[PDB]
Amino acid sequence: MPVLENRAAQGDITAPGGARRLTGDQTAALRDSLSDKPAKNIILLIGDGMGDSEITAARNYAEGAGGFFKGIDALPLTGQYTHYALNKKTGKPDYVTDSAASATAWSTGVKTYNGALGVDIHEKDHPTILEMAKAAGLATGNVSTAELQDATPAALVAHVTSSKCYGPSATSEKCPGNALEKGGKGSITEQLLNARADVTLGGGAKTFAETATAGEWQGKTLREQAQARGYQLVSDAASLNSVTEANQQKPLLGLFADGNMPVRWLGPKATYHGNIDKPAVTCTPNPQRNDSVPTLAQMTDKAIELLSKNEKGFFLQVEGASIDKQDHAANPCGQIGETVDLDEAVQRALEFAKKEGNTLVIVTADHAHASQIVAPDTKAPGLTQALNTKDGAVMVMSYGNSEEDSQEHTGSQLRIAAYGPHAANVVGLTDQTDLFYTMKAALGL
Amino acid sequence: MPVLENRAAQGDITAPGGARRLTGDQTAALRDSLSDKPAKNIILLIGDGMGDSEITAARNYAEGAGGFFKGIDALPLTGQYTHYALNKKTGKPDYVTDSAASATAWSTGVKTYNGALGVDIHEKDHPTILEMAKAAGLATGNVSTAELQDATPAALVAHVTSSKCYGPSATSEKCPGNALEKGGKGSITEQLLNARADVTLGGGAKTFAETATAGEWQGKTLREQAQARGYQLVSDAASLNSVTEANQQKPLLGLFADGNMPVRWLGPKATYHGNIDKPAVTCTPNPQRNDSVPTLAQMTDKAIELLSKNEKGFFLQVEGASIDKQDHAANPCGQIGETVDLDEAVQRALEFAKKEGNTLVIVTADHAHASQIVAPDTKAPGLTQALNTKDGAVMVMSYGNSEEDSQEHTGSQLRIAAYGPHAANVVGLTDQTDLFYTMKAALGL
Ligand SMILES: [Mg+2]
Ligand SMILES: [Mg+2]
Ligand SMILES: [Zn+2]
Ligand SMILES: [Zn+2]
Ligand SMILES: [Zn+2]
Ligand SMILES: [Zn+2]
Repeated sequence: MPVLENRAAQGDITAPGGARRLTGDQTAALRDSLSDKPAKNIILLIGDGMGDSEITAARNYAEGAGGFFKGIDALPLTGQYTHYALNKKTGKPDYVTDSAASATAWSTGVKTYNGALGVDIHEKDHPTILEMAKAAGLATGNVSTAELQDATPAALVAHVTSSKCYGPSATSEKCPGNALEKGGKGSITEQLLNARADVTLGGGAKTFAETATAGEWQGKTLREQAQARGYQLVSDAASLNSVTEANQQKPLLGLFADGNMPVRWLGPKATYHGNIDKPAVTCTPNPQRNDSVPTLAQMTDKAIELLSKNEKGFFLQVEGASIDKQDHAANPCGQIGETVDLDEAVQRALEFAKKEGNTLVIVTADHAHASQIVAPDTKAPGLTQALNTKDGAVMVMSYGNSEEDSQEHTGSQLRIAAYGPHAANVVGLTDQTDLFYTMKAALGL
Repeated sequence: MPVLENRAAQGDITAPGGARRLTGDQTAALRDSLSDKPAKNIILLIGDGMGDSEITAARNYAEGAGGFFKGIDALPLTGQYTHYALNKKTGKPDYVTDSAASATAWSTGVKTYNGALGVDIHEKDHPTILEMAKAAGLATGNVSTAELQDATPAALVAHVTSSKCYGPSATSEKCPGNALEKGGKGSITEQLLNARADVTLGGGAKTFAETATAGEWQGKTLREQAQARGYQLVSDAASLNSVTEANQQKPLLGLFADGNMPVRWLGPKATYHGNIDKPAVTCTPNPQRNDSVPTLAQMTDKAIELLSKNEKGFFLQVEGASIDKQDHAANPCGQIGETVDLDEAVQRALEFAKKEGNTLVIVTADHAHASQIVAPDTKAPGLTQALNTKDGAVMVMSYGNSEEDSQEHTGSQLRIAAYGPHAANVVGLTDQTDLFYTMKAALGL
């Protein structure tokens, strides 16, 4: 089963045929990309807020307009999917999802209301793909550059009526029906610990310093609970690297930041008339990010390594979470940098999948976002920035959909791409909830 | 070769699985969708400015979030393609194309600068796919809801250094190298009459009132010239319908409006804080549109009827031009109405292609645009509007990339979809110029 090896511009983009990404007919290559044998493993990679615009902008800057993402762009089977949520009262569509309702959709196969994690509009719990994988004897992995309590990772492990229910205090206040001391299953962090994926890697160390109000581990911080329950805790690159096994006897929990993990690139925030009155920007490495903090690729590496020891197979989710957060912050360098960071993780995933040959790799986003690519001389009403790209030309980005401090999600359908067994099920128009049923059928759960 | 029959939500979108668009595994159907036999015919349908956003907004409004465009969404093979232009001075990428540069890319296989038609950055002419088709004995059709001099239909039949060169007068002023009296090939309209497609249908009667400055038909209107050269002129739906043949002896020229053809739906323009200050809008049919004006689907139908008589095959391009024009105008109803208009035309194309069996249908856009779907309570700096959708819920659209009176194109990659022989060549990441080569190779040109 082939990967797309090189769909860069093949020539002189100014000459006839020089911008072509194809060197010949694709019918045979695509025939060869279609198998309905069982997936042994799945790797799902989510660029949070990574719409087609975010992919294009990132490619334009980092690789040139005619360049090629050896990870993101390399998956042969592509479609567009819909990620609309539901209004909680009416059950009618709500055309722009948040991260919680969208992650709930691919992870349980039920649509839900903005802010819901692993529950439906009736607040009824539904099983997640990770829970099902594990129940079937599969190894399970949950990796993110966000706090692990954030919606995308949390959706695989927690069932709560509001995604703000990070730890015991939040939960008692905002999700009283989920609060442990009220007879509920507990906060997001408490539920994550109960779920006991083999491998869990991200930020969100700070919520683990809260103490439980009830239950078996009442009166201990959640970290202590984790330790008392046999988890291996690591906090940096070197300690992650040292881990040699992860399973149900010795699950791995990696906590790499108090909150979200730091982004890799620095650049200024976009500003009003920024493309006109401020110089073109070149992104630079983020000086506030220590090399000791593992990258998404490094996290993804170790996770594959440890999960792949399972004879029966694994489920792994990997989230480039700060594409979204930097898009909210109108920061093109931040956003682009996190798209590049995700492309690196996709590369590791496909290289693994290629050699093993029974692994379904999926790359998409939870919803679209604000950023747009506009003409260099645009006079726009929102925040803009000129950037010096790999091509040696200026690209302007625009953030035009919020007068408040945060730019907003958008509701456009967006790219979903796949490689490997059952990848066909991503092609054409689908819904985010199909992804659940695709993964479930692929793994035979 | 199957068409996607029904990818609407399959059940109760509030219940598990109810929002699925798929009813089972797609590997078989997709395999059955892959053929490398020759395309006898090609029907290329362009929604001008119809990015994924535009598709989604139109689906949400007209069919509901979980609805299904029986034309647009029914093509089984899907990918995302890049449409960047070139800076004429540098030859480097210009990340946001106009309609002229993009149409030149698929019609010719060469990238070019914004505003160029059938010429490269050096202002050298390159042959178009329609010209090549004609050369090989195939029937040729060129259909648009725009002025026939507008960029998209013009790119098939005209080679000019500026897309503004509608007729003799503009050409002498702005493309003196192309001016007939200066020894050039002529204005866009003169070159369209030389190209002599079998079927040409659109708007743009105005420029035909001009008289030529030189050549055999000096002093005659370009309308008189068309008639002196054996063209059959039609002007409304009944006259179009009564045409029984179109060929090189009697080429068909349909001029249904003085400028662009009138749009199908009316609604108010989006305004600053429009979603907040103005009630939700319901689009209505444009009561100023005479029913004697053929719709795009009616023009498509007649074109297919006439072109399909050629035993060797045909090439037909069909453009839903006013998606772009209404997006520029921040008019959600006009925009969505034109996307619905296009979907009707696509259904005609697919219906023909399914029975005929050797016809490749391609549906895409020239570039992306401004419109975004945003949360109903968004407070945005640009122009917004709340719409009452078919779901019985409010959608808000936003136009946030220009302070001037035209909303701007955007550079995001966007959906391309195909059905029929060689439709594989649209899947994955491609470039707009690959489409040229795909069409060329499919017809053995
Ligand atoms: Mg997230
Ligand atoms: Mg056009
Ligand atoms: Zn998100
Ligand atoms: Zn967000
Ligand atoms: Zn256009
Ligand atoms: Zn335009």
